[PDB]
Amino acid sequence: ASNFTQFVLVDNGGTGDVTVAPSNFANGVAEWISSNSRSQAYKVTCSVRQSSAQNRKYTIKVEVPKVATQTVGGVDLPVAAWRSYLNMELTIPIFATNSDCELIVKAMQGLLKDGNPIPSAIAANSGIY
Amino acid sequence: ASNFTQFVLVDNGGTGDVTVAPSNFANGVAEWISSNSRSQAYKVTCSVRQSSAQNRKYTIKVEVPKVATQTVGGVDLPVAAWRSYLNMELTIPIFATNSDCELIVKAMQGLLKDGNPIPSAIAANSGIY
Amino acid sequence: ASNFTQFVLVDNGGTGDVTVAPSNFANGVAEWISSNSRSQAYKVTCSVRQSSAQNRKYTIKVEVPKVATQTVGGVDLPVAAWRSYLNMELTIPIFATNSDCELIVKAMQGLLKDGNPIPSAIAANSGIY
Amino acid sequence: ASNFTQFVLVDNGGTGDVTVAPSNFANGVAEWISSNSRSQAYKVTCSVRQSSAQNRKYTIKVEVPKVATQTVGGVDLPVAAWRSYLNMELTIPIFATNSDCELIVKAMQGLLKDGNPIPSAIAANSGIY
Amino acid sequence: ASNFTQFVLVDNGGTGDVTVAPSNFANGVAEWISSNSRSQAYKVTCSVRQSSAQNRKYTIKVEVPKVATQTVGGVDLPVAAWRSYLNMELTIPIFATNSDCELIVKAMQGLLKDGNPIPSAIAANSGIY
Amino acid sequence: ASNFTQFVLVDNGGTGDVTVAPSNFANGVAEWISSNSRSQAYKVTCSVRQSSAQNRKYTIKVEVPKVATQTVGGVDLPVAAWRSYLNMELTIPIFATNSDCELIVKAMQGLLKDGNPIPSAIAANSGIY
Repeated sequence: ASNFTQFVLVDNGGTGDVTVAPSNFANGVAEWISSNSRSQAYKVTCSVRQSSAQNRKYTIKVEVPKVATQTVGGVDLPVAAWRSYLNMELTIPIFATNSDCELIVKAMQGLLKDGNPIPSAIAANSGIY
Repeated sequence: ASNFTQFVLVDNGGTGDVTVAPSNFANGVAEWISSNSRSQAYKVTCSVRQSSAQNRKYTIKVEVPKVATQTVGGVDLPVAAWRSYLNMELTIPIFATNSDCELIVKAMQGLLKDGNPIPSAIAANSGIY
Repeated sequence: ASNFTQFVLVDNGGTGDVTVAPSNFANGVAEWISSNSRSQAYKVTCSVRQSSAQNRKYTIKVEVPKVATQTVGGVDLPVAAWRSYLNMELTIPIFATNSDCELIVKAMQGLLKDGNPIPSAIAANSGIY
Repeated sequence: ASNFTQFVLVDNGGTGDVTVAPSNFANGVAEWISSNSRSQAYKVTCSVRQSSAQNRKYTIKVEVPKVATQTVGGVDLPVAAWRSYLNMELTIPIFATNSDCELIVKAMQGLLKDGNPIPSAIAANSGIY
Repeated sequence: ASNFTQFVLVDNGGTGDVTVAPSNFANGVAEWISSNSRSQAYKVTCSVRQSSAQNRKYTIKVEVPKVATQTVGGVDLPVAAWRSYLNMELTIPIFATNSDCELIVKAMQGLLKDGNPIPSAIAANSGIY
Repeated sequence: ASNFTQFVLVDNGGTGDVTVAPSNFANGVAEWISSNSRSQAYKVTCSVRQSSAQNRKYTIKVEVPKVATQTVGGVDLPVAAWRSYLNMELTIPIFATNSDCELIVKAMQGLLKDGNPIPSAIAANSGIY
């Protein structure tokens, strides 16, 4: 293998896709970034480490720019009003086989599949009701 | 409408699907658990709070258990050998429109799509390289 | 360019080869881990550091597990019955040219070459006689 | 039978091979030294000992000299400008069968095989990148 | 893609070119050294850190040695008579787009182009006047 | 000689070039500036001094304006969001001949030549990977 490659982060159906490409590997922390100024880029980072004697932890972070009314290539302030931050921590016990980890991945994709509660709530600026 | 519905967390193609259902909303934390004993159940929780004056934060948690039957005091009990924990926090500025939020959702699903770097690493007990 | 990649740790003639893959590179310590359960994985680490004004020192470590299944109270867990620990330190003065370093590597390979005293002693649970 | 014999430490394709020969086996430490001036000789030592109730430990050491002539006051002396020191410790539990030990040896050979990360880093005065 | 590649640091027109190659990435500092002993090698290092909340800073260092052979204790050692040190720090705001950054790069190469004031002064052990 | 002259800092191929011209010589510190308001100008400064008993030091500074979305001749705030700062310190031992200094200059131009790692990283808003 060699998983450190470019990938489509946002699939808008071929036209208007957001591709994210490797941009840093300092300290074993893989970073991917879209082709934008760093204040307006989609950014993804990932790293793994043995957190305890019994667990391994994947720390995955994603930053997504607020696009509506954005001044392309401009200076939009405050920065915090223009970005969303995702923080994922996946703790997997050292006994988990590859099959177990495949299942963990499916659970994650199931959680976020279109039509399911969590993603529809987020997309509608809502909570659960 | 009411987005608090049951959904399939793990899609094993119709046979052996792990489906999770609404089970509690006490204290503003929406919960879903699989049809198992509380000791062996998959669990998903989700809550939203206005963290800052200009941010909203979603806290989502998923527990994937490794089921087993344990003999305690000469008696067999349905138990979980171990559990994997997904912990995600998503901070979204209040200025994000619905279209801005759909972008976040798409980024999250693109991140975990089969074949992309991150899910490939996780499924192989590997880091990114 | 990159030497922090996947490689074959144990050549079993193409089938049953133990491949070790990059997992983490935190604090100057490169780590490789074989696939499947981290509990039963082979492990290799390497770090280089200037030990003195005139010497650089490599610290390489390898762990070879004895795969086994632990059964406690009816619960099975993939574990390593035990592990052999290889720990090596190589000091090389800063005056060493690339040619000197190639010779050093050859000495290490020759030391462990099949048929020679040391590897044959180890392979037979023996000392020198 | 005897494994305390002469062997080729550095294979230079038949010509200019560094051969190391038995020199002393006092106090459980087998020592091999290359020919000519002891001051410019390669050195290899090996000793095995029961480190704990369940482990045996091998201590192997190699010295690779950088041959040179020292000239002080008009007097020439064959010396080693400097030496690289390889020092390795291998712990193997007493439960290891011969097959387990053969695997351990293969892991060491694979670790240092030409082309793999570690040997290529050393040979190029480099670390991992 | 992977931008961590070897490059020619000093272009002496094909004959006597000083080419520098990737040699370490420990601690997030990318390093490149020439094919020499560590004591006589050209060295280039580069690291990026998000210095402020709105800036990113590149720290680049180059070491150009003046090679010599020194007699220490009657023995000849490859050494560096002296070294020249280039030390550059580049602070770029996060609002800079890729086209903004290309401007910085062009300015840096224009600054050092043959015939321009600065490189002329340096090459003549002169100041600007 | 008399190196204090106008020069092309940014070569955009004849059309759209940024020429920088002498603008100050207070304290022997040569300053060059483009034809813009000082908040939007490209600025270069250079000075030399004997830093220690054994070294001379050239301190070179370059400021580059963020151009994308810039309000020509306007007031863009904060100033720090609209400028990049380069700081170069070149330490050259007093033994360096003109030839040595020519080599030091080549090393600098080689470091920044198009296609080489450092400049491509900067231009792509990236680190090394």
